[PDB]
Parts: sequence; structure tokens; C-alpha cells
Amino acid sequence: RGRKESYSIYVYKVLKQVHPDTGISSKAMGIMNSFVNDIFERIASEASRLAHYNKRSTITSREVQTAVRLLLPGELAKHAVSEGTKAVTKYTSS
Amino acid sequence: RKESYSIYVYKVLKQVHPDTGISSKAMGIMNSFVNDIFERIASEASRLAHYNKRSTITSREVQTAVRLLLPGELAKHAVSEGTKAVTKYTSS
Amino acid sequence: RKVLRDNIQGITKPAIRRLARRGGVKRISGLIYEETRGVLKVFLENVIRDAVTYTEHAKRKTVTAMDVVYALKRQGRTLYGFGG
Amino acid sequence: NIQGITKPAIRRLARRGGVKRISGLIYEETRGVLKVFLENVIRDAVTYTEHAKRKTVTAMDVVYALKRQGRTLYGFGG
Amino acid sequence: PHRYRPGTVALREIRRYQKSTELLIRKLPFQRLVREIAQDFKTDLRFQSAAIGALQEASEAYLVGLFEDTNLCAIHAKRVTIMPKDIQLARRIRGER
Amino acid sequence: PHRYRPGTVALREIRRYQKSTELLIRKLPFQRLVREIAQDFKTDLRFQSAAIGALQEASEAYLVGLFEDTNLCAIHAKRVTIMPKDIQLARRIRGER
Amino acid sequence: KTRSSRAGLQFPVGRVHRLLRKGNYSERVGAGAPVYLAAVLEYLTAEILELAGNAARDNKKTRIIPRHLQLAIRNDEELNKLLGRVTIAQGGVLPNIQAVLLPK
Amino acid sequence: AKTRSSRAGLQFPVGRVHRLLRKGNYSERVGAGAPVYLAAVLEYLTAEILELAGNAARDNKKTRIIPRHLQLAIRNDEELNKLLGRVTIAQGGVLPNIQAVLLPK
DNA sequence: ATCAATATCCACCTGCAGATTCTACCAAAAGTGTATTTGGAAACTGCTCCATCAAAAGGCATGTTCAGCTGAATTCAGCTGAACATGCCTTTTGATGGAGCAGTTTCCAAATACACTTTTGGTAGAATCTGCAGGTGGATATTGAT
DNA sequence: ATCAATATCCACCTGCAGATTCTACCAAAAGTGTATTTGGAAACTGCTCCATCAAAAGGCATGTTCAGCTGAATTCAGCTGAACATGCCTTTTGATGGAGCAGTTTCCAAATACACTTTTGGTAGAATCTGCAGGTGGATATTGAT
Repeated sequence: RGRKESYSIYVYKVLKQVHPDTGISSKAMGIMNSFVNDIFERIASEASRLAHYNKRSTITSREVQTAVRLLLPGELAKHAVSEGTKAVTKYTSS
Repeated sequence: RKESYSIYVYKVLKQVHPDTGISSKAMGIMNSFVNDIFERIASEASRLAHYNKRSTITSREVQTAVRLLLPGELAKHAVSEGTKAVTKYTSS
Repeated sequence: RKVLRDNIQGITKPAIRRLARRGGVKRISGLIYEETRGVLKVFLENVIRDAVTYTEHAKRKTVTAMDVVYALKRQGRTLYGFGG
Repeated sequence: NIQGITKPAIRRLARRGGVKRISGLIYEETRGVLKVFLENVIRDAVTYTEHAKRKTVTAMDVVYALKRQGRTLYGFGG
Repeated sequence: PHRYRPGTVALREIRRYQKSTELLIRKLPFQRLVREIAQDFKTDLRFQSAAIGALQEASEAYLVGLFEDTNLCAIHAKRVTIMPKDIQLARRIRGER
Repeated sequence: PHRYRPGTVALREIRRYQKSTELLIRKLPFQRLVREIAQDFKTDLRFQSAAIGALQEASEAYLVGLFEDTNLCAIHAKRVTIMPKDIQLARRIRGER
Repeated sequence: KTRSSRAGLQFPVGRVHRLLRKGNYSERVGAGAPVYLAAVLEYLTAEILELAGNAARDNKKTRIIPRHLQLAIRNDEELNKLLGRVTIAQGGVLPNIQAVLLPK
Repeated sequence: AKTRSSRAGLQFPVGRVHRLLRKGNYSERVGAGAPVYLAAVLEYLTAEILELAGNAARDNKKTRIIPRHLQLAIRNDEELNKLLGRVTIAQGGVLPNIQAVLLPK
């Protein structure tokens, strides 16, 4: 009523990680939210398509990874594949 | 295995040009066309339903999608044909 | 209310000049201003048309900022900073 | 192999594009552009191939790659 | 009486507006333009203020982009003055027309 | 002792090639180029003939379009000879650069 | 007894419905949506086939080939706008020579 | 009761990303590693942009990141620029850039 | 412009042969009937936020003048790219036969979806804190006339 | 190579608009226990895909010669920039009613889920046809030249 979710707290955390002294105006946070939702939908829909082309009903981290490789360029992709693979194996270590 | 739209394209061809045939490469192009437009309409209707927090794609979504994609024409006539096929369907 | 007419001329010559400057333009032929108005008018028609279509689809009378954001995303002019 | 894309072939492409006169430097510029194009499309295609655990690039892999690049092609699978 | 030579103030304005980010079209005129175009498409419309704001930011971002490409066309013609045929060439290559 | 003036056969070839639809790059050289570029991404690959045909049709359509925009840039500069700066201007306006 | 005949369509309503359910577009699919969508697909198909049959006639041909589809699309303002980022394999281009490049 | 973000070593919300995938009509089923991987990629890209933006803020003697700083961060990094070459950042302006031929002779 | 020659291009008609078309039969969809589920339209209604309106004021828009220098002619010559014919070679074509390998088909164990119960992380306000937007000062370039 | 006019820094000062932090309910993650699959891991076909042969038939590479196009140099009318006077109309602050979003409920028409039956569309060996590609032979288009 009329409660609406955001990524702001998580953006702010990561912000404090990289630049502990620095803040972010709400307009810039607005931009950051648009960015996260945008990239989320690009990754998710490319993954949706990969799964469809291979008659597979499940989006796994393998799909998400191929999508990240198709969308991100170059050096951003190699670092994103690294961080994602690392988080998935850390997660499966219960 | 490997369904196509060839049969239906050929029927429509005989409706507008009973005298005219179509090479298989041209039938390929017609297939690509139908699959393409299909995915544009379906994807826009999907988004339309999501923006309005609805779980059902109805002819209302399909119509607004058609208005959003075809220039209008070709959209006024598409809206005509669609409304017409739906009412002919609902009274049977 | 009151009748709206000729508002494109509210896009003044100094404003078009400023926009040219942010775009790095140094010298502007006298015919640019009426071209720009024409180009702007097409841009607005295409976006507002789509936005208002999203509005009509939701059985609303108020064009929301989300309607404009979706219209821009359809046109391949994705906009950040109003998205939510 | 890029040089196997010969000068007369680039002439023919230009003529279909309505070009009447061609500067001598156009041929190497064209080869560079063609090579960026193929690198971008093939890279994505082979990414689809690898995702499918195959060793054979499909026409469908090329068609999906071309649709990602905004170069949708009719007549080969979609 | 002091006088800057033509082109000097123009370069000053390029430098100035390329540092800033504020909108360059006047708010109320633009709002009237949006309402006129919208009304000639469907009547009884209302607008969230932020919807007008989004339209203005999009529109100004678009026009500034177009003027960069226009400027490139003028320079390609060994000129310095953008002309309508420059905008037309830009919009043609961009696939807008 | 017969010679056509420069430009005459060129117009004749424009009229010919705008009328046909045959691929204008030779198949085998093209196939070598595709397989070579592919080898830097994944090794010992195989290609459906239809995948090679699809790539060639895509590339030839791309280059022909690019030459149309290039020609327009050359005309814009009051020339009739396309040059690399014409291709560069078109590719920039297109957002490929 | 099929839904297409009931809708008066050559195109397959039942298949368009199965592709909408299976295509991950939404949870539920209304009963008229496959009908509507099938009608729109058949109408656009007819429009192109009409114009391409015409190009074929105009070329003393009875069988439509890709080139006739290209001439049909590029010569129609609206089909061209709808397909301005699509390449039709083996379709070629429209005859067009810039005035400045003509003789005399 | 560990959170999945914690298990994954991440700040971004794995559970919420898993819920956005099921509700988003992307596929029938969603494997358990997909939301972890996706939240990881989203958090890394957020980190990369905020890094570059904070640097712009410092270069202009400011402590709070505003949109202009986001614009400079993106337009000055080739890869963020390609990733967002079709995105408009409200109140970001443009990069200072004057074509050489236009400066005094 | 209209004499004469060289090529080009255009029609009409011709006969193969590579693709269409028409004919002949089986699993996977498509239609039906029966029984539940449920999404979201209808019916109020709380309560943002949109459209108007009033008013005072200063930042800007409008118009005008004036001439600096830009764009658009015009000319011209060097040399770049077009048109050739001549030469030789890589592309094309078409099998034969070998094989690497997409596509089936039969799996079972890992992993996903359910489905209630228990927790807690995040959202929407109050409450408490603080970058920085402008405002005014004289350094330090920057331009443009002599 | 020097003033002078004007624009541009850059640092120092300070409370207010906007941010950062503090507090409480609830939607939503998490845990646990069930009951379906999924899509992998093996073992095998039949396609289609390289790898070669081995002719000839193109189509490309090469060097000649020059026509004509690009670019450099010069001019100059007048377009467009800079500066100025004048005063309008956008901004900004703030208030008001009420449209119309949006949040709760209630609850039927229309959706998903089966289970059974029956039809259709894809497949692979049936039977013709449309045009390609060569044949003329007749105008046409180009380009040289009293």
C-alpha cells in the first residue's frame, strides 16, 4: 500500500565496498535501478531463448552463462563469467 | 518432426492467385516472415500483460500489440481481420 | 479549456542553438531551425502515440512516466532515470 | 584468405549498391569491414553451437546470431 | 568598443553546454507542445509531471545526438555550417527515413 | 578500334547487378574466410552448407547496403567516387563505430 | 469441426494456441487470442502474396520467387517499414541510380 | 537459516532474483544455480560502474555520485559504452568533445 | 544533328531437366467432454497528484544593426581510376566412398516443483545529519587591437 | 611583442534541500517434507559433411593508355554571429478542489487439467511443368568523325 521493491540497498552496499567515503544522490540511484533491471531482462530473455532453441524447459546457470557471454563484451564478460562461476560453486558447497 | 506453415501459405496463395505457384526458397521466406511476425506480436502482448500485472494474453493484448507494431495501415486492416475472426468464432 | 495551437514555435531559435552547441555545432544555417522543429515533431508524435497506446491499454486517462519509458524502449530509445 | 575476396567481387557488390566510381583504397577498407562483420556474426553463432554441445555450426545458429546483431535473415530456418 | 570575432562565442557556448546537463528547451513551452500533440491523438488526457519530464529528457538527448551526426555530415562536406541537407543525410543513414 | 568512355560500362554494370540476385563473392574463397575466422573461436568445426550460404547472403546484403550509404556520403561531398572516409562516415552514423 | 474453420481461417488456430502456451509468453492464454493472432498472420501473408503475385505477372512469370517477394516489400511503403531490418535471401535490391551519376 | 546470498558470498538478493525469474515467463523451470549466477553478474556490473563513477565524482571534487558522474564513467569506458550505446541516462549530458577543424587556425 | 560502324540489348520461339505438383499412408496433435480453479471484472472508496489559478519578477526571447568570413562559384592541371585485351590459374562441378556425428531411444538419480509452517530481511514512514549550490572576492588566463 | 578588456578559474563561507540513519509491521524468503520429472550418460544408426580426385570453363590478374574527376587556388556577395535595447512570459512559490488512480473484497465466466477419441499434417516414393538458357534476327545506344 503501495509497497514497491528496489535494488537500492544492494547498490548502496556495493557502493560502500568500492568507495567507502562516497554517497549517491537519489537520481543517480534511479539510474542504477534502471541499469540493474535492464541488464537483468537482457540476460533473462537471452537465456529464455537459448533454452527454447534447445527444447529445454529449464534455465540453468549454464544458460545464464552463455547469455552473459553473448551480451557482455570482451573483458566485462570474462570477469562476469568468473564472478558467476565462483558464486555458484561457493553456493553449491552449501 | 519439423512442422511448417507451408500448407497454409499455399492455401492463401491459391485464394489470392489461383494461377500462381511458389518456389521452395520463396516458401522459406514466407515461413521466416510468419515466425517473425508471430514472435513480435506474442512478445509485445507478453509485455503488455506484464506491465498491467495480468497473467493472461487475450485478444485485447494481441490487438494492442498489432497497433503497436504495424503502421496502421497495415494495422487498421489487421485489426479488422482479427476482430472479424474472433466474432465469427464466438457465435459458433 | 483553451485551444492549443502552434506550440512547436515554442521551441525557440535560442533553444535549438543551445542544443546544437551541446552537440558541438559551431555554425548554423538559417534553415536549420524549421528543420529541427519538423524533426522534433516526428519524434514526439511517434513516442506519444506509443505512450498513449499503453495508456489506453490500461483503461487509464493519465499518461504515466512508465508509459513513456515503455514507448521509448519500443522505439529503441531506452531511458534511465524514470524507470521506477 | 581475406585477400581471396577479390577486387572485381568488391566492384560487383559496389555496383549493386549503385556506385559508379571507386577509389583504389576502397578494396582494403572493404576487406576490413567484411572481416569485422564476419567476426561478430560467427563468434555469436559458434557460441550457440558450443551451447548445444555440437561440433557443427547450423544454419539455425547463423540465423539466431544474425537476429541478435539486428541483421534478421529470411529463408534459412526463421 | 570590444568585439569577439565570429566563432569565438560559439566555441564558448560549445564548451559551456558540454559541461552542463540541464535541459535546454524551456519547460512550459515543451509541456504545451506535448499536450497539443497528444490531444490531436486522443482527447481528455492527463499527464504525470514525470511523464512530461521523461519526454523532454528523451527529446533533448535525441536532438543533441542528431546534431552530432549532422555536424559530422557538414564537416564531411568541407563546411562548418550545418544545413538541412546534413540533418537529412544523417537521418537517412540512421534508418529513420 | 572501339572504346566506351569511362563511366559508361560502370552504369551498365549498375543496371545489370541491380537487376540480378546472384551472389557476387565467389563461394570457395568465402568459405575459406569463414572457416579461418571460425577457427579462432572453436577448433575443428564443421559447417552445414546452408550455414555458409546464410553467412554469405547476410554479408553480401550488408556490404551492398553499406555501399548505398557510402555512395550517399560521397555524393554529399560533391564527388562521385566513394572513398574510405565515406565508408567511415556511414559506419559512424550507423552506430557501428 | 476445427477452430480455424469456425473462425473462417486458412491458418491453424490450434497450432497458434499451442505455440502461445509453449512459448513462455504468459501463464494463461485466452480462447480468442490464438484466433485473433492467426487472423493477423493470414492477413499479412495474403497482402504479401498478392503484391508478389503481381510482381511475378509483371515479369511474365507464373511462379513467385524470392526476387518477387523483395520487389513486393521494397515497393510498398508500409510492408517496407514493417520489414526495414529484414534481409530477404536471394531477393536482390531495387533498381535505383542516383541522378548525379547519369550521363550528360 | 542462512540466506542464499550469504551462501553465495553476495550482496545482491539471490532469493528475489530467483522469484523474478519464475514470475518473468522465461521458462517452465528455473534451476538453483541460475539466480545465484545472475545476481553475481548483476552485482559485478554494478560494482564496475560505481567504481568508475566514484572516480569521476572525486575528479570533480564531489562526494556524492550524481547522474553526470554515471555518464562520464560509461562514456569513457569502451565496454560500458558498448553495453549501453543505446541507453540515455537522464541528466547525464555529453562528453566534452569539439571537432578539431572547428578550433581557431 | 544526323553519317556509319561497333557493340549492346530486346523479342520470339525452342526442349530439357531440375525442381514442383499430385497421389499414397501412420504418430502426434487437435477437438470433446467432465470437473475444478481462479483471474480479474464489477462495486465501492481512500487519498495521491493533476489541472488551475493568483501574483511578482528577472532571466531570457525578440528584433535590429553591422560586417567578418564562410560557402559557393569558377578555373585548371595533374594524376587516379576506367576501359581494354592478353594471359594464365583457382573455382566449380560432380561423384565415390568414408566417416564423424546430429538425432533417436532407453534410461534412472539428481534436481525441480509443490506445499504448508516459521522466520526474518526490506519497505514505508519519522528522525537525524550534511554536501554543495550559489553568492561575492580578487587571481589567472584568453582574445583581439595595434 | 604589449596593453586592455573581458572571461575564467579557484578557494573560502554557510543553512537548506536533500540525504543518511532510526523504527515498526508483512510480504516474502527459508526450512522440511513430500511427489514429478529432467535431461544427462551410454550405444547406435543414417545423414550430410570433408576430402580428394580430375577435367575444362570460366573469371581474375597484369600492364597500357588516357579521359575526366578531384582538389587546390582565388573571389566575393551576403549569410550568419556578436552585441544591444526592450520588455514579455516563463519560473517559482503556494493554495484548492476533485479526477481518477489504486487498494480491498466478492465471486461468476472462462481458464487449466485431465481422459478418450478422431483427425491432420509431415513423410517418402508418386507424375508432370515452368523457365533457364541458346538460338536467331532486328532495332538501339554509343562514340568516332565531312
